[PDB]
Amino acid sequence: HITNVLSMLVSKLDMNDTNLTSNLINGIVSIAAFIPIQDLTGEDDYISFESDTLPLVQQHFYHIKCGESSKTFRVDDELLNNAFKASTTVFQSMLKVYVEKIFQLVDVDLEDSLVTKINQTTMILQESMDDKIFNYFASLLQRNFWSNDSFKEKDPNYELVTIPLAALVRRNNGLSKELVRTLLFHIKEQIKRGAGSVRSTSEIQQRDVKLVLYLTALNDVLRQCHESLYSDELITFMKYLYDNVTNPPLDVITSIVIHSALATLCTTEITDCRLFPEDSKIPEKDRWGGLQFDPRRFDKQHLSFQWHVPSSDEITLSISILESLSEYCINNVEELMKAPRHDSEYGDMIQKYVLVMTHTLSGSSLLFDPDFNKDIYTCNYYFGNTTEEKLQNPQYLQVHRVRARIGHFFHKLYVFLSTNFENNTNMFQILLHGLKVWFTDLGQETVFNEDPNAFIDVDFLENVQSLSHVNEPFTRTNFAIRANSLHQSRVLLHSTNRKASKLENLLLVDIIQLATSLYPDIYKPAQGTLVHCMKQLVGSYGVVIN
Amino acid sequence: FQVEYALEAVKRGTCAVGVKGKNCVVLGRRSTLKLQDTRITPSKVSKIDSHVVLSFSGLNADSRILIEKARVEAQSHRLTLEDPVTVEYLTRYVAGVQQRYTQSGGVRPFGVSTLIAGFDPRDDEPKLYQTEPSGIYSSWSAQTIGRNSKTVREFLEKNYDRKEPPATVEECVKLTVRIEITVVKPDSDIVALSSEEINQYVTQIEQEKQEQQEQDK
Amino acid sequence: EGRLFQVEYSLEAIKLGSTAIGIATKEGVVLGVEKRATSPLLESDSIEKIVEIDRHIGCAMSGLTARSMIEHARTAAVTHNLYYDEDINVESLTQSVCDLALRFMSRPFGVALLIAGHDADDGYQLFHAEPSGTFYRYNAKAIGSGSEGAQAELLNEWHSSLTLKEAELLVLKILKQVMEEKLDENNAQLSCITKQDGFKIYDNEKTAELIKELKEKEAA
Amino acid sequence: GYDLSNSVFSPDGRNFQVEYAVKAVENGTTSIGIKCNDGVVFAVEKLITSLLVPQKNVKIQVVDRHIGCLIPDGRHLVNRGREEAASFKKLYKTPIPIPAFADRLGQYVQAHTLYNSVRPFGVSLEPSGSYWGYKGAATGKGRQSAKAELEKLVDHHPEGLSAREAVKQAAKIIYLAHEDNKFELEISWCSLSETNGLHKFVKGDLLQEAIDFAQKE
Amino acid sequence: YDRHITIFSPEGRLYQVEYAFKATNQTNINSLAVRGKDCTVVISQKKVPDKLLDPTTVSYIFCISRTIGMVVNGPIPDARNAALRAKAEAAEFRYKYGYDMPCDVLAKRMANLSQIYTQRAYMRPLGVILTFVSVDEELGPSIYKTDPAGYYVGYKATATGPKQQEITTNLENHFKKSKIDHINEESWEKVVEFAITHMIDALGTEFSKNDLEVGVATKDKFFTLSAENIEERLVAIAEQ
Amino acid sequence: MFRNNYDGDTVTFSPTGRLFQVEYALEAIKQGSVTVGLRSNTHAVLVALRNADELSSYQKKIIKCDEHMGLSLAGLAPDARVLSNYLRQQCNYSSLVFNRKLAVERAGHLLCDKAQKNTQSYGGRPYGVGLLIIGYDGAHLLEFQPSGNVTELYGTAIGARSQGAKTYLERTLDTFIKIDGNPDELIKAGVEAISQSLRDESLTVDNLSIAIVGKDTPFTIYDGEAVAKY
Amino acid sequence: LGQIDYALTAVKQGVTSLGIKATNGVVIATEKKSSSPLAMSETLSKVSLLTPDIGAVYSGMGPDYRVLVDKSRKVAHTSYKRIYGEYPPTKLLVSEVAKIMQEATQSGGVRPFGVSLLIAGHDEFNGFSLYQVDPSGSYFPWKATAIGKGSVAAKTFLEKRWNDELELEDAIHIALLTLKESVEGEFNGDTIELAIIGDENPDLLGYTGIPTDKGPRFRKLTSQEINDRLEAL
Repeated sequence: HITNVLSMLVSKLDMNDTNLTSNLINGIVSIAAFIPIQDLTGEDDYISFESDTLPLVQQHFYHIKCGESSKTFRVDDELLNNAFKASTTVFQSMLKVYVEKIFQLVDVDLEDSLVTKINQTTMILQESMDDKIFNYFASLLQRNFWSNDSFKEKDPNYELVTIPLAALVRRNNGLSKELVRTLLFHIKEQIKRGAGSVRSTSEIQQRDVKLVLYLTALNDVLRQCHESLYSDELITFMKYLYDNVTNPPLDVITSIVIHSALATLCTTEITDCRLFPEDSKIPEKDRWGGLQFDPRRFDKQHLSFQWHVPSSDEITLSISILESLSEYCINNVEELMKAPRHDSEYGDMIQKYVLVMTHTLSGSSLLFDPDFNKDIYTCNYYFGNTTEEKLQNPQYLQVHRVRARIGHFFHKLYVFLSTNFENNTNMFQILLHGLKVWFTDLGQETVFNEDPNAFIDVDFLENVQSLSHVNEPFTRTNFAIRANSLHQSRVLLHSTNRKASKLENLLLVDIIQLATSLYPDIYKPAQGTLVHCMKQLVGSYGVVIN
Repeated sequence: FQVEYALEAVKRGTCAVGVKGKNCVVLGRRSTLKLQDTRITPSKVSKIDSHVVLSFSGLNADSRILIEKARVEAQSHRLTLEDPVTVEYLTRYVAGVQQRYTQSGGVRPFGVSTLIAGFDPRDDEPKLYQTEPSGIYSSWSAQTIGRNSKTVREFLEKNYDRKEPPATVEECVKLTVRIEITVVKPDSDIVALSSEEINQYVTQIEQEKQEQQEQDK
Repeated sequence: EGRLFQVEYSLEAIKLGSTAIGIATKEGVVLGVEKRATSPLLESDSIEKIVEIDRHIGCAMSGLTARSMIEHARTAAVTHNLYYDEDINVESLTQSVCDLALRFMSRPFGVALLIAGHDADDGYQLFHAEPSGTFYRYNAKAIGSGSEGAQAELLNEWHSSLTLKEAELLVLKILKQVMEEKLDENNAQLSCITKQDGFKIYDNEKTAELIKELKEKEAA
Repeated sequence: GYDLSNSVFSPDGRNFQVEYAVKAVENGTTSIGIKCNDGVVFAVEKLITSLLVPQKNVKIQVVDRHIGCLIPDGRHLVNRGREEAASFKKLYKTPIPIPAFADRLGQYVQAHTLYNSVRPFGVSLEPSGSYWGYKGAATGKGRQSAKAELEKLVDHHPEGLSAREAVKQAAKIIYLAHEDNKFELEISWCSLSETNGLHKFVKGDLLQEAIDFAQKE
Repeated sequence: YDRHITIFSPEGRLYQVEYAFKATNQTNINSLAVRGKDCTVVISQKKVPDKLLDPTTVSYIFCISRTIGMVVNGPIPDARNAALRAKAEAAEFRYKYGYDMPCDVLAKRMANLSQIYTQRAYMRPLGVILTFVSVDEELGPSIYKTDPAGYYVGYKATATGPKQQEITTNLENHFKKSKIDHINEESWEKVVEFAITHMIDALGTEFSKNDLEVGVATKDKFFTLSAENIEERLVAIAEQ
Repeated sequence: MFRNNYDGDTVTFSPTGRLFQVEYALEAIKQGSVTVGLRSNTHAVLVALRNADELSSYQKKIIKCDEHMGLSLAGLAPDARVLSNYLRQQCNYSSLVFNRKLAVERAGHLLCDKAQKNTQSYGGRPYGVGLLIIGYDGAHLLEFQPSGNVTELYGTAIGARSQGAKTYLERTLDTFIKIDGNPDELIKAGVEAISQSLRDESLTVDNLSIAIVGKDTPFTIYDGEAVAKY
Repeated sequence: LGQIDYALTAVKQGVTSLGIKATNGVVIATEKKSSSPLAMSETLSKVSLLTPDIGAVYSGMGPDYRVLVDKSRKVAHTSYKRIYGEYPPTKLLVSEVAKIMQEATQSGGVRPFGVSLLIAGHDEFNGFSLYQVDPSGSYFPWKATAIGKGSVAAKTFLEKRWNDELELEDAIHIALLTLKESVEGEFNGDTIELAIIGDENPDLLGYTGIPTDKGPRFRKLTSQEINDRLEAL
């Protein structure tokens, strides 16, 4: 009865009753978390869903609802034919209906929690599939993405489509290349038709379907992993995008490409969370529960998770990208400050360049050593542990030199803004966010660590598969996501407390001066940044009070 | 509930006592603050007309509306029938107004009880009536509405007798309250006592109690 | 499904108030009501649950006196006398009261009443009018507390050959049974409707004499 | 929540009350209208329950001598249309044109979809007040077979159909529509030739001929 | 309550007028309005899938007055209600002030009525767009558009419907190229040809004489073109 | 269990297009007692069968609307009173303005039109009574339901186990349809019909009421010692 | 929280607009938002003349302001004029508008208006005046104020800039600077709507012959004048 019901729930998704859709999505998640989405029919079975599964299901339902129990319902071995052999061949139509329902729901005003739940549903469905069904679903998703009749409203739910797409790249990064290329092409076309040429800093107008592509790129660039060594093409595209677009709502979105590119190449994270691996030794007859109640779920053979570990080439590419972007932004901002102006374009360009600097800082956070001036939890730090290994690698020193140069340039920009743009507010807010990133990203990432993404939510999946008084009745996906979460915690367990240097003291003084401002739009973010810096630094309270 | 809460609001009001005698009716203030002007004070006993007087218990603001309506109705009856209103007619009118206000939802109809006393014109028979929310009106010879009520009613029952009503008015006025007194007499006579007279009555009561204690103790 | 249960809830007037019993004979209609025991200094004359509609029609009630129905009945009788120079039929007045209840049906209005009267068409008549806008002709009827036992007693006792005095004795006996004894002259009130005298309410002396006669009959 | 009251827009921009009214319309008996050359024919199925007089249960109604048309909702709509036609006749001394009558009916029906204090109509002019011109119209329980037959007739007669044959075609289509269930046929006529442009009921020999033609089919 | 009646939400929103904006697209018809130097052209999609329908009686274009025409996007009952109200208002204005009601004044009156609908709780908004076009005595070729939210404004050109964004983008690019506020074509036939060609390019499909509806407003009057006129215009387009 | 979200008011449609309040009002007829209506070619009769207790009278079921028309009711009495008053007013208007006796079919049309208004107003209630109308002479017989439907039947029965009488009439249609000129035999046929609907209950001169109207016979109501099968 | 707070939120979500009162006039300024180049901005006006000496600007829902302007124009003639033969002073007209908004708030079945109004005016015996009317129905006099989206920064700038010796030209300059510091999109003469209550203009009366009749004090700046002023920033 499962698969049939799994169909009836998918086609029943509504565009008016949001609570009904939430209940249906809960049911779909519960079904998907405990079954493998694969065809279990052998080579030559000549069995079909319509002629085998439906008659038995109808007979059993009539027997039960007539007033009898399942004890008196006697069947034969043909039930096994009516089982998976015939019921596992109806997945493709269900997936197509699900994709069209998602593309319909894209243009529906929904709560954030429901959107996150639907994204988790799609990701669990993807990770419960075998290679054939996964390839079919990826092709179907890309085909619907490139040709659809959605995104008509001014407030669309992009993440309902962008997040699953990157999820595909998480499972098979070989799909990343051409898709990414296509995105780039389409982006240029939207720039060619005149998208982003009208400043609407308040909101986003119905002329920027390009944003869709943008967001997709972000998510895709978030999970390319080693499939990025089209590097030069992507760098040239990023420079073209940053020099051809000037719109603050669009600038904020475009500034995340560099963050995704830098973070994907130097973040230790898991990539495989399938319910059953393709080369699994478990027979394809004890898989319809995920081994939830079987001791083999604890086997190391079954739990051979596939991780991502940065290599020398990825680190070198990240360092080169960081240096090139830092030099480009510094030169552009210096040229702008050579001839100051008072129009909106000048401020917008400055804010865009500063945002690019901030995202370059945040993307390569894991490459920074909090104890550079001068542990137990030794995470996967590329340059090593102790102090002898770190000092023997010139890349470590040059990365820290780049960070120091960025801090000095931030101080210079603050001085220029104070001496020339006192009445301005937005540029000061961008600078405050930049200082916050520069102070709170000394080896860990916290700006986007809490935002929803294309990973399975540990809390959600734990709530799905948790039974009290039972010792972890989980699946391979749950164990993999728990291991990833524990690694992330061990990364976000280091202490960044340190003695403030000259640059840190100067930036703290600047933040203190901004905290005692007259505009409420300025000092409140300045107060928050001051609190964050005081948490980061040691002895800053004395300077603050003095 | 609506009537019960109105009665509870009535129970929080100042005590009021009404007594009827052979040829007179006697109708019976909190502690004024140190900065309160008592020269202009609305007396708790309001005369509806020269032969009928009213004494309220409960919310004062809601009682003002009832008093004004009763006065207007009395003047309208005088203008329409050339005859001044009787006690029972006025009591029935007030009860009908209260009963009408109880309906139509009635978050709080009036939250006040009243005592109507006097004499019918061209007659010398005392009339005392008690009106309460829900439009219920009754007749009494000695009634009390307010904080104590039960204790005062028991005192009246054990003291006032329904076999020989007090012939003189002084004994009717000489009532222990444990103060404002208004006396209604036939031929449309209304007299409001002063502070000195009430103080003299209180001193007489105290001296009588002292004499009784001296005799027996 | 759905149905008008507010009307049924209103019709559950067994606990509405004091018992009222009406007995219709060939010589008159007797209405008897229960008098509440109140303070001795209270003027019990102010309690009147038996009201006169007009000379040939009287009414009795079990609930709170507080009114509109009685005023409407009096106005209808006076209007009929003014418009047709005669007395209105008892059933016509009952229908007028029911129409007043209906117009002012999914919600009840007013309280139950026992209307007694006489006219040259149907002799002496007794009707029970309910807050549902309907009425029933009755040969004796009891409402209020203890109405079921009183109605059973009326079923056992009424025999269509009663007289006015026997009707009064039956009313007093049933009131005493409902109130469980000790009913001399202040726990009951009697009234009669006759063709000659019209509508009258018995004074305390006559009621006391009737109670004495009932006690003598019980002693035998 | 959006479907529990009239005149409430769903998040996608729909009024589910009108859709439920359409569902109620789909439960009714079959009604057919055929537009022939200079005339219109109307056909109605009438289910038989038992003791029922076979001749007087007329469901077809006439407006202003030249227009043909939940039974009580339809009766209410027809009465309002008659009032509007009479108003037009009194104002302009000419019979109301069919488009004007249709527009007034549409406005009246759309009026009952603006306020939650009223219920939309449950008759067939759609319950939403929408209407259009048709070469052939079918409503009721067996509407799809009737629509298919009407499309067949339209394809088979590109140059128009005669009224006399249109009556027989309507009878046959009504019988085919009723064939799904397991009844009486009422036919009404309005043509410039056989009726001089006045709505009429076709009975007698022609009714028998139409019934026989339908039975032979 | 805030989801079913026109009152403010805690976020200061009006979740009954936005639903009317959604309801404006129940049909799948795209409309385009442009203005010439002495004329104004409106083109609308005409879809009659049913073979039993009479195509002559299917239309979303109304003649409010002699010089003012309107095209409505949304359900036809609300469209006809708004058309009747607009005609009554125009007649009343002519009777009262002694001269023809301008297009912008009528649009403002209808917008005020829509605002009244949005502010009163017992009245629901109409899911219509009500694009009015005319050739004004003082202004000239004028197009004014309203919405269920009570907002109205004039346009050099406009497009409505589910696929209005591509038409709007093409119009914006064309007007950026031309650097003028109208189409330089003395004859209204050329303006109709330009509008049809623009709609064909935007929608990426061809039209027959039964798939379009055309309304032209000139100084003399506003009139709707017949099917034969549309066919002749399409032939003239195909000739080049 | 099984809570209905679409049976609150009369201005809400069920998702399948039903009106539950109207159906409940229709079922309210079953509360009332049994009424039987016949029709010959020259005469029409009505037979009606409650008593609160042995000391009470019996409810009236037959109401005269004019000298040639009448009705019987089953269900809520006040609704029947309102409908009968409306029908009397309509008959009076027809007799005064045009000096024309109102037709039974027009009376049924008026009743249907009036009853329709209570199913669409909100804040009110549909009628809760069913009616059987009989008219002058040819003779006519109508059955009115609170939903707003009239039938023009030869005979029918409504309320409180009336199915037996209805089945008896369906069986004896051809027998009773042609008793023209003998009203007494038609009355006896109606009496037998109403007896077919009684669960062993007997008929007396206090529980049975009859109505007759035909050619040369004005509307007449028999009650009391007049329903002794004389 | 109730409907009034939600209307205040809606006002806070609207376009800014400003108001500055000097010794010899009042200046009102706002930005017109139309994210559609096909739409024509001239056909829509955000500053409306109430009387020849009293004008108004708004922040919030546009149609509500459009209806309220007509209501205020009608009440300026029905209530005060046609009785005393002259236009009402600013205080009385502001009181009438506040009464209209209060009646809207208190009436059953009607939601409150979602606009906040800045009303500038001049009258004899009172000079120049500037007032703010909230959706609730309460009005407050101001020396310099702002509403809408970027109202906090605008208020801070006005507090740092306003003084007692400010003149009309200085007020216009400060208003232009405040608008420039918070312009959402494009800062030119076609996107700025500015009006001034100042000296009477005899050239706008339309006729000559009556010495006592003076020209209106309300004057709405044209696009060319605004561009010329912006060239001086």
